[PDB]
Amino acid sequence: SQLKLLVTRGKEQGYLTYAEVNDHLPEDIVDSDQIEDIIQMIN
Amino acid sequence: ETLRVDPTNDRLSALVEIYRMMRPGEPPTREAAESLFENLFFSEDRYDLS
Repeated sequence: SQLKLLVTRGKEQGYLTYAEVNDHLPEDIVDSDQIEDIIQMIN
Repeated sequence: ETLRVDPTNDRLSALVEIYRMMRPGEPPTREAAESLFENLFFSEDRYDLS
């Protein structure tokens, strides 16, 4: 739902700032590798 | 309205929220949260407006 909301909001916006991704990516994640893989897939 | 959306109520829970945002996932304490927050902007060796 959360990251799903992020994906759909991006796909309607056509873009995504780093801020919006940070707000929408989960909070359990601590490392930056999963975060950068999420950013790569989402791009 | 911000205080509506604001889930915390006091300095303890607010510091815990800040700690979770900065150093995520780690189990917070009162002491660790307070120390992180005070080392953010009000410890002279880690924040400098020149």
